Amino acid sequence: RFLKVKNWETDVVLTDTLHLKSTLETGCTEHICMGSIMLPVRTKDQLFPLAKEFLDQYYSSIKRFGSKAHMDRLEEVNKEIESTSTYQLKDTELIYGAKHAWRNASRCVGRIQWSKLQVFDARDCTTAHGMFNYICNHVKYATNKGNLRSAITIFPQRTDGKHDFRVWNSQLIRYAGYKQPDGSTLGDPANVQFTEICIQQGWKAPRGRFDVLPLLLQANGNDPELFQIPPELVLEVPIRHPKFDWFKDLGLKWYGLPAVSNMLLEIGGLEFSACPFSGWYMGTEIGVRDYCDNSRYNILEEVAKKMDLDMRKTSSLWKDQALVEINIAVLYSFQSDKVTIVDHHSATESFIKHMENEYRCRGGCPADWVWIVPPMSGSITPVFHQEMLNYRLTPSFEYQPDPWNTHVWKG
Amino acid sequence: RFLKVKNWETDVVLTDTLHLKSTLETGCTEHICMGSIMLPTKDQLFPLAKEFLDQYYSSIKRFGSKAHMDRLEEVNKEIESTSTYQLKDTELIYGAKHAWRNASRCVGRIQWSKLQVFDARDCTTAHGMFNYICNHVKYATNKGNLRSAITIFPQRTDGKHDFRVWNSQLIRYAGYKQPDGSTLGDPANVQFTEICIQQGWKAPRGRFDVLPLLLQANGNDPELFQIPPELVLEVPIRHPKFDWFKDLGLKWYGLPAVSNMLLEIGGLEFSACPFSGWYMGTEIGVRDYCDNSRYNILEEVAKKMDLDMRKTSSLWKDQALVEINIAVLYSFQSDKVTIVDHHSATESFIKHMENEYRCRGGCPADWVWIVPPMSGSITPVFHQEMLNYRLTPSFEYQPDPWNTHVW
Ligand code: HEM
Ligand code: HEM
Ligand SMILES: c1cncc(CCCNCCc2ccnc(-n3ccnc3)n2)c1
Ligand SMILES: c1cncc(CCCNCCc2ccnc(-n3ccnc3)n2)c1
Ligand SMILES: C[C@H](O)[C@H](O)[C@H]1CNc2nc(N)[nH]c(=O)c2N1
Ligand SMILES: C[C@H](O)[C@H](O)[C@H]1CNc2nc(N)[nH]c(=O)c2N1
Ligand SMILES: [Zn+2]
Repeated sequence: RFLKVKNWETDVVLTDTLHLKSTLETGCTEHICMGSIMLPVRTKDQLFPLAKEFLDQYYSSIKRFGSKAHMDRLEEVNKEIESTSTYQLKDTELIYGAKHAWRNASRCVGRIQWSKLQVFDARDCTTAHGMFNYICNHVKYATNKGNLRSAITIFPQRTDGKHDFRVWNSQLIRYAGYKQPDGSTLGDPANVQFTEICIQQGWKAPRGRFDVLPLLLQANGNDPELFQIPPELVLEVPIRHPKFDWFKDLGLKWYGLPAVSNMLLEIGGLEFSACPFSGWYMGTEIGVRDYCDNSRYNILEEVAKKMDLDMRKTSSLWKDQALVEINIAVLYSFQSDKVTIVDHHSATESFIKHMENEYRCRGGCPADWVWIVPPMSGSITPVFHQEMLNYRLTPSFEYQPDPWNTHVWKG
Repeated sequence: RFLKVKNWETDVVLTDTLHLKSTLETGCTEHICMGSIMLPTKDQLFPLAKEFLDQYYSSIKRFGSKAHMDRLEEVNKEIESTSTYQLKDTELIYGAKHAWRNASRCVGRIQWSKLQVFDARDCTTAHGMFNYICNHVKYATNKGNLRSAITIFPQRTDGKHDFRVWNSQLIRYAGYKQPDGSTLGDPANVQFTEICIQQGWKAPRGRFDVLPLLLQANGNDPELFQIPPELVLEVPIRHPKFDWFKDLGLKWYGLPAVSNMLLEIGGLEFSACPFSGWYMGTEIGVRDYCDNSRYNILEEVAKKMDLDMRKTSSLWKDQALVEINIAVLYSFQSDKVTIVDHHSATESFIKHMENEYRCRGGCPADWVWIVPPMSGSITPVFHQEMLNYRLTPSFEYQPDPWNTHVW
């Protein structure tokens, strides 16, 4: 079966054969589409086919499919599975695996960079302090004084599901959120529940608007422990505007390193529940969602007042007007401080090219339109006009429950 | 099987049961989602009629009544006899209002029950069609106080006698390809503008020429008619800040009227069913004006605002886009022509969703189309999970007439 997708701005039509290799399910059926839905222990029984499928891919990519090296490896893994009920990836397979999980992440607009990924192997890690050290080295490496480099650190895989390694933070670097008695919120409202856990676990919160959260790290299924990332490793950027000099007085800043720490990496049926990764920001992640979402810092009003916009009628488009200036401020500040950042035009144009390339060389590129299209100025970026097919390939990054809902506390 | 939708801005959860009535197919599978793809006999007929009549009678609280049973019989008899059947006016109105109600891509459905339905099933000729459309235009425009309407021409018989309006909208500007290589007017209409000429139109080769109507009746060859100018309400576009804006020469029309869709009610097919509402500002300002394959005016407006167009990172496209849309809304409001902004419209849709979940058990919605083409995440619908599925009665796409017409 072949499937065609069309760009309605250019008439470019592409054909997808890659989707045939999709094993996992979408959430959709023939009768219902769940394309806008946010969220729609393993036996030796099912593991070897998963291993084999992965190893077949890997050996295909290195042009050694069917080789003695390939056959010996399948044999080796098989034996290790029945002998030990799991198996260990080689370094080469781990690296390939991580790169491909990124490559397959249909919700990531940054995938043109997929092949340049620094993979840190932390599978020898045994304790939380061990985890802290690895994470520090990641932040410092990835930050690179503002010249950001993509990186992932991979802690040991799941065994019985009772010995999981987990980073409890959703991102390595994030600001604290504090619910006040008057019901208002100080800092980032998205982080209120997690900030509370930290305080309870002993964190002394400065109780400000931009407090870098501590790391809460769980190793080997034990209770998580707290660590403060050395401030000198946390690159931040004060936000100012190129024309509005009152903008700096809003007291806004953000961190330079966007690093996701709550996902699960699946490779060959192995489950890596602690696999923090980082790239660099598309400006709208900060300027639109982080600053302007009603349920985040929500600075649209304050910025609008200061701009002297007509805020009496929505049809003045005061919100839209302020939104643009804020996103200009973000891009300006980051570029001025020589911290890597990409605007949503540059990023989406690059993704289209990436995508077209992926159709030629690979037969497809799974992509989630709902997430690929930027949260402002959608139709004046080329991805809006691009039909996309969403499906799930492995290796992949998956969601997993927040560990505070699942953890069995030792005490 | 009982699905939940979450709003991630408000944490509100609604439960969807209505999807368990969906009959038609989505294009998606369990292996692959096609949510962003634009276009994914007597024995056939009676169950279709039955499903419809059942819901119609259920809606009027006479489910399983004698009237219900009788009608069911009567229609069954007619189909068995004539191979087709005819709707009672009451059914027709219901069907059309419900086609709208079920239109998953339409943000304006809170209005769904206030739809003027014009029964034009007695129409026989293209002139007759022209008369009905002018009447529709005048009624719906209403000197700028727009009112929703649909006019419904006779249903398909044997597909040889289809009524079709060839235009995609009752009111659109012409598009001409130049020796220059560039395009004058509306590029989306370049081809249609051609078939107008090839069939007889005397194009004034302007930038904003209201296209003629190309009406096909009873499967016959289609004919041209010029809508009376005084019935086409237009709005000159000015900005409440930039005096230079007027000098761009921009205007748009007030009446947004889709004419190329197929209305399906109880198995019957209405291939000519033009309908109209009123514009959401972004349809004109973002899409019509700023799409590359449309009027593509961003570069010009940017130059006029004197922005640094050297780097994409200055967000000059974004800055211009907002101003343009401010202008669009300003102009319509100034001339008292109904228009709604993306904020109010989406706010209203969220409300309509809450009502539809509460009074009907769901509301099919296509997030890809409901979220506006600008400022997406600062409208509430961005943060709203939506389930998409096809209920009937429905509006469906259908092939462009020139690719099907037996000349
Ligand atoms: C290098 C620059 C990168 C850019 C500009 C970029 C861009 C983005 C953006 C804008 C999102 C949407 C985030 C959201 O709205 O929640 C995203 C999501 C995602 N990215 Fe990237 N990305 C980059 C690097 C990476 C890397 C290095 C990885 C993994 C190795 C990755 C994997 C993912 C995944 C798995 C998601 C989905 C996360 C979720 O579902 O919550 N990206 N990316
Ligand atoms: C009265 C106020 C109305 C508003 C504000 C409104 C809004 C919209 C918008 C913004 C779209 C997207 C169109 C596009 O991007 O191409 C749309 C599409 C649509 N609307 Fe409405 N609409 C209104 C009235 C109506 C009426 C009266 C009907 C039918 C009786 C209707 C049925 C539809 C359908 C079927 C579509 C999808 C058209 C397509 O797929 O090309 N709408 N509407
Ligand atoms: C559900 C509901 N409401 C909100 C959410 C947030 C999803 C988080 N997506 C990841 C966002 C993020 C942050 C930092 N970096 C990156 N990142 C890094 C590389 N690629 C993406 N992504 C989920
Ligand atoms: C599929 C594939 N390639 C291109 C298209 C264009 C879709 C046009 N949709 C209708 C746009 C429109 C115009 C005027 N009025 C209205 N309208 C009126 C009431 N509701 C919507 N919609 C569809
Ligand atoms: C309900 C809807 O799917 C949800 O708000 C999505 C929409 N698109 C998104 N797109 C990105 N990039 N990130 C997001 O968090 C979301 N949220
Ligand atoms: C490929 C994609 O489906 C296409 O660009 C869609 C996106 N969303 C849309 N949304 C609306 N309201 N109207 C459109 O024409 C489109 N086009
Ligand atoms: Zn789908």
